[PDB]
Amino acid sequence: GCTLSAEDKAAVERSKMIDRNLREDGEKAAREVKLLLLGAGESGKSTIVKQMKIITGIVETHFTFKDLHFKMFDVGGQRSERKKWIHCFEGVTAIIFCVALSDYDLVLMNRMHESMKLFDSICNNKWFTDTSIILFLNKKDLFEEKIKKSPLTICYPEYAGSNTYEEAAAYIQCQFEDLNKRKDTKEIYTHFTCATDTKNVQFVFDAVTDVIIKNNLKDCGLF
Amino acid sequence: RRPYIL
Amino acid sequence: MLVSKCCEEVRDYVEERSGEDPLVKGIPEDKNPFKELKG
Amino acid sequence: NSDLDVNTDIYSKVLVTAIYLALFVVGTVGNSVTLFTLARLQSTVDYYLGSLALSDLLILLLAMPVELYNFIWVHHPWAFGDAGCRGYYFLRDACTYATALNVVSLSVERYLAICHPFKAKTLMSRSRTKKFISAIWLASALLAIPMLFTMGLQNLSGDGTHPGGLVCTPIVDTATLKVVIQVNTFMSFLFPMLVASILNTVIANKLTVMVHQAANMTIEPGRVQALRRGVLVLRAVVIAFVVCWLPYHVRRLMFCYISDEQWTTFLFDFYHYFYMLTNALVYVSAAINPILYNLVSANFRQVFLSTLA
Amino acid sequence: LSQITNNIDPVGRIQMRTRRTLRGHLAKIYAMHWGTDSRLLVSASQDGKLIIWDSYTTNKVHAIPLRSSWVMTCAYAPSGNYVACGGLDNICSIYNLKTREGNVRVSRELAGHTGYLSCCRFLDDNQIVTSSGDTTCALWDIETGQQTTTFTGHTGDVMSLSLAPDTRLFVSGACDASAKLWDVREGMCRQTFTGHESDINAICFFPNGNAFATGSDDATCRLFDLRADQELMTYSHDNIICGITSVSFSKSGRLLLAGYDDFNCNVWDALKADRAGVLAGHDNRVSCLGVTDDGMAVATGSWDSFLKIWN
Repeated sequence: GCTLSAEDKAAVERSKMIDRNLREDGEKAAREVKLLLLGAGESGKSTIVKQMKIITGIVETHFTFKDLHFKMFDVGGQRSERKKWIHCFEGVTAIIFCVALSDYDLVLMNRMHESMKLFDSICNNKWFTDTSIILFLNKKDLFEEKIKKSPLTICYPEYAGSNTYEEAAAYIQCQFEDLNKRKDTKEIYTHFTCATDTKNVQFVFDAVTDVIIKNNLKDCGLF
Repeated sequence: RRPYIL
Repeated sequence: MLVSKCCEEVRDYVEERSGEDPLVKGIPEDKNPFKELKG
Repeated sequence: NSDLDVNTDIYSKVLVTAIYLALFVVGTVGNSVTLFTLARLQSTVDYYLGSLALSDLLILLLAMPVELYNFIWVHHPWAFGDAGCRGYYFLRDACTYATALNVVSLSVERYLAICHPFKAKTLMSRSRTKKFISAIWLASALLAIPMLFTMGLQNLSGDGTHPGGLVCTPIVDTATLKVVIQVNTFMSFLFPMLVASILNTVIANKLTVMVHQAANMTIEPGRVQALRRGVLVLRAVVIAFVVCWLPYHVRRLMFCYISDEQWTTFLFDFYHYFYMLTNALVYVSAAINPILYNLVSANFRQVFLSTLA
Repeated sequence: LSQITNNIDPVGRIQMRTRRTLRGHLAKIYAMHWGTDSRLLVSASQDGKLIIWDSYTTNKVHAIPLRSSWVMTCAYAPSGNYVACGGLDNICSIYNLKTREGNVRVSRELAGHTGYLSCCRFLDDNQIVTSSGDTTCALWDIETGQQTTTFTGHTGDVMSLSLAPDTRLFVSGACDASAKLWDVREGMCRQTFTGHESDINAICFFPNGNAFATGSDDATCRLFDLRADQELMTYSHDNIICGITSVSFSKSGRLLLAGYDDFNCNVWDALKADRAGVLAGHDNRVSCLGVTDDGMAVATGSWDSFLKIWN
């Protein structure tokens, strides 16, 4: 240490100052919990995000829940090549893949098959191998009345079960969860709701717990 | 006859 | 536009400039500003 | 003339020192490769792993060859000197305290990382974690300074003048010796024992009620099966800690608790053979902390055969 | 090119030592830009910060915190007064450096796009070209805030962009397997160079500003020439299948660089296409690598928060 005319030191001390603030934000860079969103259809994503916030590109959402601070990225507003910018979202802790339920019969090609292909290309991507996927199936009452009017065999030719609510819901849930080609590392969680049922938001917390805990089990020396 | 090594 | 002529132009330009290049030639570590600076 | 020389025969002696030498070579090579590997994001557990590995490497490489050099073959006329013996038992007590506190704080970090994980995201940070590593090293040094305050040299010949009758022994009286080694056994065994066992049972309980109850598919019982292999790597560490650092501390406190009225010649011989057994178990722990971290997880197995070959 | 010029000698293996290791970032270093005084390099990471480094003495002169942590580019002003950074929040924020107040504050939070901002450079201290996610290159004035000329013409997404050194014209590389040579004044395409199988993840301009190399994802750098409108040199070889993520020429044009997804930078002789050097310091994707304008150093930022400066 030759102190170099008493200004370079200042510059060096400047860097130490930088380091301090930098490291502090790095601490909060661990503290906040990330959550990508992706919906092929409209899916009630506005309904979901107004359900979360109560308690033209990236629409960040800094909602807090149960004393703990989150993030949430309403990404689907902007339209570009999904392949290029998705590795920017590497290291998110839980994808929230909201899917509409009543899109099983709108035809451009069925739209539910387009959501199936989107879930295929998001659940079998090399960047989200270690990150789970929460799966919201929205507008269930609209699906109730539309399955009371029209059958589900228009959507799937290879389905011949009962035309009830719960068997159709379990079949479409196991239809989505079958797309997991990497079952060992990630795990698609599931939920059903309509534009009500404020146990939605805490469920994300539940799922975030069931994706933080398991993730720590893959680095904390165990397993 | 007490041991000395600890 | 006669691709051979322009790649020959690229070649004679880079052969004109490859002498005093501070990266492909190397450094004598005193004219280098990037000495390891133990301190 | 050389009294206080115990008649320990050479066949059991060479068996014990062969066990010692094999333990030493596999332990120092394992701690070397895992220290270089961890010297090669929420990485707040690698520092505890490397600190326990460095503590085991330190206790092995500092005690064990000097231990065979002047504790099993070369008896009571020693050759390391006054500062040699005092600093040697300082490093031994410091490394025992460091391994105990490393087990404590690694189990605490695991408990915060599983059973209260948002408090681990809030509380635990890489900077703080390095602060805690320096804190447990300084706690080991500050709790090993009474080992500097209690050791010494003492001649026990026919007149206490012969240079073939001086030993390097605790030179304090019996009561203060009791107190220092009783608080040694109390903290550096029992509070690690209850803390590591309680938190590892709670973590294994939370994992078993996370995979059995599952609050979803278990994934054809593959990843949760290797999570029960993680239950094995939890329970194996805690049982290895108690079954290795139990009899050493029992031997320390049976050195304290007997005041020559319960010693006989055979119990003197049994004490010395038990000392070889307990320090064998201490070097067992020093070898199989990185062996338990290496062999049972096949990814460590592959990457450490890639480091070796 | 290389079939014609193989009469000359090769420069052999170039050994580049890790002269500096600019630690400090907390996430992936996505893009960096050298200054014009060869000393201050700005680099932006996806944890929020962009750091202006003193490269000569390993010092963090500035650490600018963004409103949006998603950043995907940077550019250092030729006059050193400004620093641009755009990204997924579609707002290519222009920050100030030579401020009278003392700290750094945003000069202008420019907008006007409906796609993510891929790669921005500075024409002068008052004009910035940015390439975007809504498939349109854009040339902006910082003062009024309005797009002077928004270059439409790309059908697919456009991922990078690089200036000719005479600040008169530039080249934008897009995911349509084609790099388009734009122009500042006329506002329209001059040439559209194709010849790629797949997309173009980064691009750069050779010193003369008569050539540029495209960095694809099929590991095939392709030196193009402007006037001929054809591919000139196909820098490619087997055992490299990963994606190119930045290109950088040298001051003499002899020594091209590349940064792969193969976790190691590859240093290519521009005349013989041999892998004349390997810079394997990192352990993750080499996102960005730059050569300073005097040609002295090489700096490289990769997805492990490490900026290694190799001479």
